[PDB]
Amino acid sequence: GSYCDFCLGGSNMNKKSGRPEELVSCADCGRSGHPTCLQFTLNMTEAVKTYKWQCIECKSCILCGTSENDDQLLFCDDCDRGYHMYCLNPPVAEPPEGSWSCHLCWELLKEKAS
Amino acid sequence: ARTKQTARKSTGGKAPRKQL
Ligand SMILES: [Zn+2]
Ligand SMILES: [Zn+2]
Ligand SMILES: [Zn+2]
Ligand SMILES: [Zn+2]
Repeated sequence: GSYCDFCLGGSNMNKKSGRPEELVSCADCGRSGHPTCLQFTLNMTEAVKTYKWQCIECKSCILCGTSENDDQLLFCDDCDRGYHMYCLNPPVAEPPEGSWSCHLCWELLKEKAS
Repeated sequence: ARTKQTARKSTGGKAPRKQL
């Protein structure tokens, strides 16, 4: 049943907890991982499960879909998106101190109600 | 703000090299 790319358990067993959890298979390379291990959340988990998810490196800056200066390519926290700090609507200069949120996150933030 | 660089990218792990 595959294994996650961080503890290498499976879609029904974590190696770091010993708890059942469905892995996420990258759509760019095909490697599996526990969203929890992926540092994700449930929204991210679901997101990857509903669309073409990428495992960090496979994660290209959707904004310009290049992933050039990836060393800036921020990491989303609700879906699994990736945006170059210098591509964002309000381009980042330095990795936000708190929990950064991609645009999908924001549009989802509003879409939550109304 | 997990950025895609050395200092971070802890979600870029893909099974440790142990299976030869
Ligand atoms: Zn795991
Ligand atoms: Zn991948
Ligand atoms: Zn970009
Ligand atoms: Zn997001």
